[PDB]
Amino acid sequence: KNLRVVALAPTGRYFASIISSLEILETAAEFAEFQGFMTHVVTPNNRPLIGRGGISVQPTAQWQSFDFTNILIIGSIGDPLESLDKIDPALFDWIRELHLKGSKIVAIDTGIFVVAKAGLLQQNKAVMHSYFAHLFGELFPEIMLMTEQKALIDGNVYLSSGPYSHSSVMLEIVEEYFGKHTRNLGNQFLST
Amino acid sequence: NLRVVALAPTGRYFASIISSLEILETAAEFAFMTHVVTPNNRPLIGRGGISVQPTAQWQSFDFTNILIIGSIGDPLESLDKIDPALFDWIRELHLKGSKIVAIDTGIFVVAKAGLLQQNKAVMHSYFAHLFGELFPEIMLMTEQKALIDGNVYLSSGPYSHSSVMLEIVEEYFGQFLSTIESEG
Repeated sequence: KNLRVVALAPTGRYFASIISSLEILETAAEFAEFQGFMTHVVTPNNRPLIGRGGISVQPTAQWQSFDFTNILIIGSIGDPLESLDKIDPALFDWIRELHLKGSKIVAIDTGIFVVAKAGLLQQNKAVMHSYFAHLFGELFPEIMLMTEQKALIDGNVYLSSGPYSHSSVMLEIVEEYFGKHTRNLGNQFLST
Repeated sequence: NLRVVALAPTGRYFASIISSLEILETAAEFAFMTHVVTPNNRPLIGRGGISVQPTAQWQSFDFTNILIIGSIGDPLESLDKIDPALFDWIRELHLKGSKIVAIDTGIFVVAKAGLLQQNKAVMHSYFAHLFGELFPEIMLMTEQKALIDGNVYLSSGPYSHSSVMLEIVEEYFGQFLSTIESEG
């Protein structure tokens, strides 16, 4: 009847992939002619993001208003060495809880460092792109990087390295909720 | 010190403008002033309940090194409603030496502006018919997702524009670059 996506965009330095993921998800919901699909961008302090090219991005929901969601997307944190330790602990608690309650958790780009830190991976295996793979190895040497995959699914946790291509994960989620034809229409839209 | 102006005609499909700026600006840190503008200089209403407020007006720009024209969504709805003055501005910048980078249905904008001197383009197969009806003299290169015609660069995408972006980076600057390229 209704599906909710909450997309946490930790930094305006790298928020495009959050926006592209929502564009793909909503487009597929239109192909499915599904009427109860609701998405929300939220920011870690519920303040505007400062994006590139002199833009300000103002959300209209606070992350604290969401006790439940079907899908949570955790976007880029930019350079984890800069940001990871600065993330509000209450926000880690919120991700941890949503995961415990059964939300799908989709982590893209350095958002993967957030799910690593939070212990969401049941099997302790992950993926990261070459630019940040060394650092991921330094921080999480107990997590095996699957070096020939760009994406990985572990229970309800979906990882997509990107940084900008997240087709396999997004289409997987599309097929789960909307079925094969919608996924295939999605795939055709994406000209993969 | 190099200038990039990025026109984002619709909040329905603007992510690919933003990613293009993130790639370019990030590339330059290893070595841009960039500016997002909207056709009416008002905020875009993007997905997920956000509004995206620009801080420059497109009229303010008399020169740029790169102009990027984003998605216009469904051209059937949007192409006719684009301010004619914006086509003049595109044409003027191009004459003053700007690279003109058209992504996704942004390609209809540059086709209509008359910039495809060699009458070739690229377009997603699902919009190829509409594109042919509007631009019957332009040939579509069915097996290509990107095309360069002089200073005009086309990239269908909708979201992966790595080849055109990296081409441009190489023009200006001669693991990060590999991370971008590997997604092609």
